[PDB]
Amino acid sequence: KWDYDLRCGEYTLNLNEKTLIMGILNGSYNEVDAAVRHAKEMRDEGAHIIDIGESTRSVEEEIKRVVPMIQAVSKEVKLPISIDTYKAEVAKQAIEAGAHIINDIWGAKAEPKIAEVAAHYDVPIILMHNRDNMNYRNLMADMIADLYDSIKIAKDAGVRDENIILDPGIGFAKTPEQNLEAMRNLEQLNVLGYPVLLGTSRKSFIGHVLDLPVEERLEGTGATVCLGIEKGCEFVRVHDVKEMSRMAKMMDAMIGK
Amino acid sequence: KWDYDLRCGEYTLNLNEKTLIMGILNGSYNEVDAAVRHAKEMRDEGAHIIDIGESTRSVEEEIKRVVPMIQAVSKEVKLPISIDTYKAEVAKQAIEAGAHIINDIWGAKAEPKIAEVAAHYDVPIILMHNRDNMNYRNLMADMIADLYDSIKIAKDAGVRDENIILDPGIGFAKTPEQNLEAMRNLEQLNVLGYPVLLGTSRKSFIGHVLDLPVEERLEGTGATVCLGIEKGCEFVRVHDVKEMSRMAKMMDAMIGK
Ligand SMILES: Nc1nnc(N)c2[nH]cnc12
Ligand SMILES: Nc1nnc(N)c2[nH]cnc12
Repeated sequence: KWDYDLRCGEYTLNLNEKTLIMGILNGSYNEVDAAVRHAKEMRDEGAHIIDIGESTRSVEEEIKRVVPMIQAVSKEVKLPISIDTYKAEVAKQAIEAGAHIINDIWGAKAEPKIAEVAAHYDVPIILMHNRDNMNYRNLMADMIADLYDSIKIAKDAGVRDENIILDPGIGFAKTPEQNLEAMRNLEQLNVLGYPVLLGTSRKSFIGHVLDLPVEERLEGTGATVCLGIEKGCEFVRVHDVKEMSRMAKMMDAMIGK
Repeated sequence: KWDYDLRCGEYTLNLNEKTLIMGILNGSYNEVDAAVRHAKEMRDEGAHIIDIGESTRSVEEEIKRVVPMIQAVSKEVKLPISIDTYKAEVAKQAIEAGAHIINDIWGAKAEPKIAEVAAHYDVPIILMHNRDNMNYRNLMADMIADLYDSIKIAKDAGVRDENIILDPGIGFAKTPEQNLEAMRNLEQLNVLGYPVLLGTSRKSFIGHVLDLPVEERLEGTGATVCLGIEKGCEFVRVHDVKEMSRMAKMMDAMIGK
């Protein structure tokens, strides 16, 4: 049991009742309208949070791209919005524009000032494992270490524990077998005592294992998400929200959550 | 590691390389032809064994229904065939007609003479947990006990250990929460030291949890099959073979098998 709640301005995410789903989102009128449509579609079929992200596969632009997105969806889909950036000034504008959770693929390493931004608005922050290189003495030990330096940065910045989520960053700075192997030892991040988000939606190593292009990776995302939840993580971040919402309630039922 | 092989007349199923998939099969010309088509389709998309079954949801008929089915598919799809009966004389005819594995939903309780039939042809037998009633002092303890009486019957009948597979019989003589709870403690059957088959394909308690009719239970079958494999079982028996074959290779990759 957690004994606290994920508070997010207007919204609250109890963390015991069920595994929380994060829907990935794919300033003119056409974009802001395919996005409100799509955010709506995700609220409709199980999502618990919308993640508005650059595709990762200039600063002034990110604001311009993303601020409009948030204004609309927050005003139109009543769910907490997470902003997927690693730039501070961007994140600044986004909560400022309406978004409630941060979500940083550089776990405060790339832009330390971001963490302060969190402390400041009291917004939960996701800290993802990542590194400019990828050679490890020992994978699991080494990523638990790294994550711990993120937390350190968060904390020295003023961020309360209760606002801290970790993510093993499956997909980044990782060989295909390395990804798999983190997958096998997900349980270990548990010992740091924070809620964990898993993010594995149609990543390349599913491709690698199954031999299958992005739009054929829905069953592999499946397997990751289950073996995820059964190693006890608190959110999954995914593209295919109808299907994952259902594998989640199933796992929940079975592992009894 | 197992140190033996599942030998099946002409075919051999190594049990370490991967989780083995069992495709469920759904004497005129039309039936024997929808069945060869469908058996073929399953060989094509991942199955490792075909299971030819009465739908369970007179003796002389079962032979007549099922003997033709086997003759054709064994002659046409080159894979080992399991016959899903609990009658002895039926099973008799089926291996006799060509089928290689037995598969008994009454774990030798309903018709003890069946076990002898196995000893006799040396065909691997699946023994499923089941009971004419369903009130337990203690579920897991009680089903491990029951299974143990099946094995006893098998052994006293001459059946070699290496031909013995167990199945927790999720779906039978079980309340919805009871099913779930067996699901959570699958690992326990492991201590009896035989290969386990899980059989949960679109069963009712997925319906119960997810609230969803048989043709909408593919993601829930998913969850069962993963949490299955991650609790270490050796086959899954399923309807939707494209999709499960893929969640299986994924799990395999991740748990490293
Ligand atoms: N691309 C991503 N952005 N934010 C996250 N939190 C992720 N986890 C796994 N992949 C990602
Ligand atoms: N209906 C079934 N027949 N044979 C099996 N082995 C099963 N396991 C779960 N359901 C079944």
